[PDB]
Amino acid sequence: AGAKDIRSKIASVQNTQKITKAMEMVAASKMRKSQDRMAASRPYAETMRKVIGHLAHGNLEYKHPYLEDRDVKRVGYLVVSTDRGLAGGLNINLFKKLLAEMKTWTDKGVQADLAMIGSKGVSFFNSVGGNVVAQVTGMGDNPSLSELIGPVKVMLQAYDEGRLDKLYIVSNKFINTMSQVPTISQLLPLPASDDDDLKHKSWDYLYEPDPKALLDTLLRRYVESQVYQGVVENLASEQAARMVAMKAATDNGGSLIKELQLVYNKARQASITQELTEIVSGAA
Amino acid sequence: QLDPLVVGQEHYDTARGVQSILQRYQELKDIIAILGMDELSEEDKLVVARARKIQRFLSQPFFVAEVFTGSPGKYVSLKDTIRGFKGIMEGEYDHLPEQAFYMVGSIEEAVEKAKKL
Amino acid sequence: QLDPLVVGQEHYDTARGVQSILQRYQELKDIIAILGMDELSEEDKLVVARARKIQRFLSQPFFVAEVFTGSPGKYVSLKDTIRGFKGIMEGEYDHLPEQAFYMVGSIEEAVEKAKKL
Amino acid sequence: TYHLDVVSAEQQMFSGLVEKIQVTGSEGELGIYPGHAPLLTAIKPGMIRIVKQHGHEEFIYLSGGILEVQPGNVTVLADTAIRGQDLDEARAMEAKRKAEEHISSSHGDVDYAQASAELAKAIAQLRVIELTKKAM
Amino acid sequence: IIYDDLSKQAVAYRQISLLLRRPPGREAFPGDVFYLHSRLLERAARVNAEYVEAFTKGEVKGKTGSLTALPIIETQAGDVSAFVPTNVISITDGQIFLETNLFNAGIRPAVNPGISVSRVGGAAQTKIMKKLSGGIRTALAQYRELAAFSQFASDLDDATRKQLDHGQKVT
Amino acid sequence: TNVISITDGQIFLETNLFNAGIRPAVNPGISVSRVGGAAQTKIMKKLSGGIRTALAQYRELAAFSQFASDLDDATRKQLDHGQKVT
Repeated sequence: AGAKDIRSKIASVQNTQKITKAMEMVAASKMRKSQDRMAASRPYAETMRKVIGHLAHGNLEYKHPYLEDRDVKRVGYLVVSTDRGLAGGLNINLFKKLLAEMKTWTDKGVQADLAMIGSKGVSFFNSVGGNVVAQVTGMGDNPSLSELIGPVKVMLQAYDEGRLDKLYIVSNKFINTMSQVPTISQLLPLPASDDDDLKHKSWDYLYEPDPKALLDTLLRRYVESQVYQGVVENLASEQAARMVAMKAATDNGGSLIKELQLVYNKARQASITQELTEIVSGAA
Repeated sequence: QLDPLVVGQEHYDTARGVQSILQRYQELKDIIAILGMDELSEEDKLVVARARKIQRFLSQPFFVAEVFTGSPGKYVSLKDTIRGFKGIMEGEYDHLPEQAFYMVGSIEEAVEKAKKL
Repeated sequence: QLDPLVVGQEHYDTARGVQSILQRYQELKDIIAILGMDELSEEDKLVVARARKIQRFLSQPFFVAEVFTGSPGKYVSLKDTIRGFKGIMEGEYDHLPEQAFYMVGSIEEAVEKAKKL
Repeated sequence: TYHLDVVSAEQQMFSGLVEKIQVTGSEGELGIYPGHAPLLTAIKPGMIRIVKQHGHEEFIYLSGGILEVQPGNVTVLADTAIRGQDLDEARAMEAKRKAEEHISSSHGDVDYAQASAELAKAIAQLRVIELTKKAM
Repeated sequence: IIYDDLSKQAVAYRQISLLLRRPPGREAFPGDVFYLHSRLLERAARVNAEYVEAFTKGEVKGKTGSLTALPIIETQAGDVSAFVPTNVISITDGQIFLETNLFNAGIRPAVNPGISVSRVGGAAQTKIMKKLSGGIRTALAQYRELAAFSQFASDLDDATRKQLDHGQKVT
Repeated sequence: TNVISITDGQIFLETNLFNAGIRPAVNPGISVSRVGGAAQTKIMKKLSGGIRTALAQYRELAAFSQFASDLDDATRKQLDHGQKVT
């Protein structure tokens, strides 16, 4: 206490408020750039999914393991997590949703396997004893598809090897600048999602060399691309959450200054009084 | 009188554990105040969640305070309270809401109060 | 008295250079803590190495502290102080390990001490 | 002329109207003119020849992909690295390894690093909530 | 006229007051410490030609006299709110605040915009300077906070990078 | 402030360290002893020099303990050795 301590604390908290306001600005710009990069992904996935429309669930059928709803003995999850803190509750809400559903699954006796994107989930599930089979980390704010090839490759190789029976991606969904929602959504076996080619019965392709060889790589690339889309949306959601969290923290600091300055003024006055009564009642 | 040689090891050790938790909780209140509870480590969230229970369980209703609050007073024997605090600290009542501990007698009135919300 | 007109430009510039190096190393300590050394640039790792070597070389053994440490004291003339710090900042002695500079005295004693380490 | 799209999963690399293109398709070099019947094929890494309407040629380098053709649309779902069972298996092996040794690379965000460091140092031993009498 | 550190005249007055037992006031400065600097600085004035012609009994008739004063004050580690500095800030027509951070950083003279101000304003400024300088002050006042946002942000919008370059030029 | 000026050293006992469990609560970062190593047995004089530096590095790093999970193991080693010596 004493004026010269409380003024030092007020100074340090004002500095903290500078820091958090700068971080809010930075995050608010990075969110825009990240959602531009989020809308530069739709064409590839959408056209490729239209293609898989015609080739697979067309009037013509084909015998791919990744379109048939075989039996569930164990399930895989691709987990997207930030590489950086200060994100608000994002990661933990997501991990709690995941843990609740993975509990519901293991209550039928099925095992589960995790592939981790981002280091925060890596640490969390190393602590909670999850079954992490592969991971990639340090992508930061520059996610790239080439880095994702590893873990999704592992999960696919395990799926077609029979070792998995269903595959999920768990990630945040950027909806509004002010609201993002965690979602667990399936990507193997491929969902049934309209895209009817009954209209396109007018034509069929020249397949070089054959449709099955293509359909294989089509589906593999498509899964890779949906994982990438998920990573990029989660990145934009992280930026939005950091923006709102730093906003809240700047207003908290701004109120703590109001408290500290009342304490400071009280100490200022008490010190003046006690100095002056010590002088005056000294004389005589 | 709070010496192992006077109150016995278990009571002294429980008291010092409670103090350690509440102090560690004081050391976090500034970061919690600024950045909110979400920036804590996953083990600090547990320290906070246990301290906020210990604080309530230190509450008690008094026979001379029925005038103010209606609730009937309680008398808690020592043997019956070092057990309750040892329990909360060891995390075996770690599945019960905070308001389950507020204004109760022994740890068994808390486990009951939880059932009724 | 620390301005070019009185100390000479050689001295003034060597002093301001030491200040610049250390003032940058203060910036870099808190990157190294969060990210570890390897994420720095080539010149950032090099600024760090020279900053640590300068920070070491400012230590000295005293003939009167000779009684606390046992090590004999050293007297370093100003010519040699400027020559040493300028040699370190230019990168002449980048090939010696840091501990060659601790409590060394004159700069030649650094190139000598580096042998035995 | 017809409309050509060269898109990667990450980004888009070309659009607009073209007169012809020449593409080293899996089962043999190929060349597309307007009206071409519907076709579908992988392609090998290497250049692709574009001649834009008004005959302005330009090259592009593709690391692979799939070429697809419809009445008036042709598109090339390029991809960003050489894809092949030789390389993907190495990638997956590294990804498995890192799960065992329990490595984590640092992110490269130096600005978040510095901001968070200054924040951690500023907020330390602040002890404010003991000083302002706010209860909490 | 330039008074070097009225901060030390205040102290000499405090001493020569206490030694006469005169009852003290805040910070033990005598009661009338404000009326010490006031009755001094209020002599710096611009006096019109009729007061001159009266005082000098006609010997000079067209002129207006004046006496400008630049008092110096010595804060303790930037604490403008101390007793005497805030007495004097309330007496004078502005202040030139010399900032230690800029002075150590090599910005000499370390004049601090924003917090320093001249309350007569452009009325005192020759026309060309009133034209050319009209923007400098607040442009720099903004640059100094924009460049404080800078360090926590690489990858700056160049609409602001032009600004951070210009401010640095002028500084 | 007088007796701090008269004496040869100080042992500062802190109530926070005393609550947190650290007993005796001596605060090593502001306690001093101008006599210093000259008064120790030379075994202790040898061995305690490294404790001084271990705790000094711990006191410089401690600010990060509340963001620790974000830190780099090259510093995590020090930040745990400090806690163990304490």
